[PDB]
Amino acid sequence: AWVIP
Amino acid sequence: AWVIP
Amino acid sequence: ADSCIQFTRHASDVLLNLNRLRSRDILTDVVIVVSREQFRAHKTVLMACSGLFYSIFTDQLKCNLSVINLDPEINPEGFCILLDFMYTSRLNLREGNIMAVMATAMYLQMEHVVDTCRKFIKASE
Amino acid sequence: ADSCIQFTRHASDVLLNLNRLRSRDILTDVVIVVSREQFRAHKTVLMACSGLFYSIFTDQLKCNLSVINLDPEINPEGFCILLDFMYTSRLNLREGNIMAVMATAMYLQMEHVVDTCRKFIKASE
Ligand SMILES: Cn1c(=O)n(CCC(C)(C)O)c2cc(Nc3nc(N4CC(C)(C)OC(C)(C)C4)ncc3Cl)ccc21
Ligand SMILES: Cn1c(=O)n(CCC(C)(C)O)c2cc(Nc3nc(N4CC(C)(C)OC(C)(C)C4)ncc3Cl)ccc21
Repeated sequence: AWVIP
Repeated sequence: AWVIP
Repeated sequence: ADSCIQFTRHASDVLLNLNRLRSRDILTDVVIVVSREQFRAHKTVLMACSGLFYSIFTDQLKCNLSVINLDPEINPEGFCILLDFMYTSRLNLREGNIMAVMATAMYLQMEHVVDTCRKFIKASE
Repeated sequence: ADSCIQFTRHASDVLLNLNRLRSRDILTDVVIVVSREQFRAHKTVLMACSGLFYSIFTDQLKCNLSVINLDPEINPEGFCILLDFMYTSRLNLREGNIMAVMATAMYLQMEHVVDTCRKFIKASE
């Protein structure tokens, strides 16, 4: 996997 | 409890 | 690096935003107990402004505490004034609070506030 | 209160001491992951300087996380430059890093850095 888009 | 003396 | 540019108001803007976090009680990680009165704050800011909190929070043990109780002889109003100074750069010095503010600043090991209180007391004598 | 005095260098002194805490890794409460590279920081400072971290850490959930992974298109050098700016007020802007620094500042929602990068790019065209 997760990221801050 | 106690203190900072 | 040598080749840098600097934003003049950045440090003040950061402090303002940390003070806003304090007022909204966001990410505060300690309660300072002064007599019966309670003060929520950020350990980082306390460390950055006070010789006493730098020493307490560099200590492996005391740093994991969420509550810190100060000496019973510490005036709460005096601490509130100094805590407001830490986060804003403004010191509310009055004739009726200068003795309690200086005693509190000596205890908190806040050198510049101590020096300033000395010069202001010397002027009134 | 109206009757206050102000210490001109206080905000800068505080930022310097927060940066010293960062370098010694004292009270850092988050690791920012950029591609493979890791950056330890204080959530409060990140929030104070970035629109993106203000939004992440005001969120009840994401704020309790010790790890934050950023978009894979984010250049680590660009983030390192901006992280150094957050804690020092000095931005290491070079011809070879301005595109990556501007892209990173737009993502981090750091308005002043974006505006400055724009003016510096416009000058070279
Ligand atoms: C005596 N005293 C104060 O009056 N303040 C407030 C300082 C001011 C100018 C903001 O007003 C103090 C802040 C700090 N804070 C810290 N000091 C350091 N220092 C300074 C010392 C002397 C400890 O040495 C090393 C370790 C090399 C670097 N690092 C980190 C922190 Cl958060 C300390 C003492 C203070
Ligand atoms: C868009 N943007 C940025 O560029 N920075 C960096 C700002 C600078 C000048 C340091 O460089 C930002 C910092 C913050 N930080 C915070 N903002 C607020 N604000 C501002 C907003 C607009 C959110 O509104 C309220 C809630 C009334 C008060 N409070 C606390 C924090 Cl820690 C936010 C956005 C930024």
